[PDB]
Amino acid sequence: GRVLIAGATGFIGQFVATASLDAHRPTYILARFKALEDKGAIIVYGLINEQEAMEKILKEHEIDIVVSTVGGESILDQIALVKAMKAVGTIKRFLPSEFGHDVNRADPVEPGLNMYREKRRVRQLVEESGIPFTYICCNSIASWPYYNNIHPSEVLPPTDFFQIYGDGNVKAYFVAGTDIGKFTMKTVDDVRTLNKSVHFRPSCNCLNINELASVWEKKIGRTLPRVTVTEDDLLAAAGENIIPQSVVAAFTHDIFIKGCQVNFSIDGPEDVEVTTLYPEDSFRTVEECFGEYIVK
Ligand SMILES: NC(=O)c1ccc[n+]([C@@H]2O[C@H](COP(=O)([O-])OP(=O)(O)OC[C@H]3O[C@@H](n4cnc5c(N)ncnc54)[C@H](OP(=O)(O)O)[C@@H]3O)[C@@H](O)[C@H]2O)c1
Ligand SMILES: Oc1cc(O)c2c(c1)O[C@H](c1ccc(O)c(O)c1)[C@@H](O)C2
Repeated sequence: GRVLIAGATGFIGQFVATASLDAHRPTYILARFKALEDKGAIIVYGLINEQEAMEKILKEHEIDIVVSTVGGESILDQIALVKAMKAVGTIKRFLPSEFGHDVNRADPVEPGLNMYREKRRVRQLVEESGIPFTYICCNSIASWPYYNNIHPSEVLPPTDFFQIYGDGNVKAYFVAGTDIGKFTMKTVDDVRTLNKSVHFRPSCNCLNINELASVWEKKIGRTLPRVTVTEDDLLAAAGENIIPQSVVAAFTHDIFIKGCQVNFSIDGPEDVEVTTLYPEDSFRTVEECFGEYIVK
């Protein structure tokens, strides 16, 4: 079961590539590294928007599983990759660059809406093309959710005051990067994830923004002022159409005002949830992730 990962030097990719190697899977990583190579990765060169070159790669390296983690500005570059997988005809599982919310249920404002249009466009190509697929809807990476930052976990949470979105009482789910990686790779050849959406709903990590603030306060041993950032504030940031800041603002609204991660049931047959798939296999808690920062 050989795995090809596009986007392995990206923020999500690094965790997915590291996890794959840790699980002892043959892992090829597409290059436009050192740590990944020292752990066993085989680097192969190409871009996912070049159909004929991807066909060559999938054929030559006998690739079984393809995982794409390209960024929000490269979503449509996956069109060529899909056409290439359809042509070689041998792919056992494709995971497109999802790694967030359920794009078919959520309804963020613009310019968030348009990234989801692109993601839905890929999904429909995947399915009409007959590629077997798994969609990873892993909710929010465990960070302080800054309203205009695409990689928020790369920044330390606040040490002056908290900007609390709305009432600060809408739940979201937070998952460590290492857990996104680990559980993503368990799904790629699981019979139960074939042609499914996989939702990450770790119940201990279901927290609102106020609760998150208190977890950080308890780490810093000190309280901060809390101020309100309103729905209008966020929609005005979204309305500015500055890419990718306004996109993240759209998503923050969807998450912490409209409650998109938690407002639907996963009880239907096309939806599965990670903790029920992989029981007695604990997620890292937000307390524990925030502990990581407290080593600055
Ligand atoms: N839920 C969350 O908290 C969360 C947060 C972050 C992102 N996400 C989602 O995760 C997914 C990954 O985003 P990201 O932020 O990790 O992206 P990123 O950090 O921008 O990394 C994207 C990776 O894809 C590569 N790539 C882009 N175009 C390529 C192409 N045409 N050919 C081959 N490789 C290419 C890039 O390599 P180069 O550097 O060489 O261009 C880079 O390594 C996105 O769909 C995003 O919506 C979710
Ligand atoms: O569905 C989602 C949910 C999220 O929380 C996020 C998503 C997508 O993607 C966002 C994003 C937007 C533009 C980008 O270029 C990118 O790499 C990531 C990310 O910052 C946070």
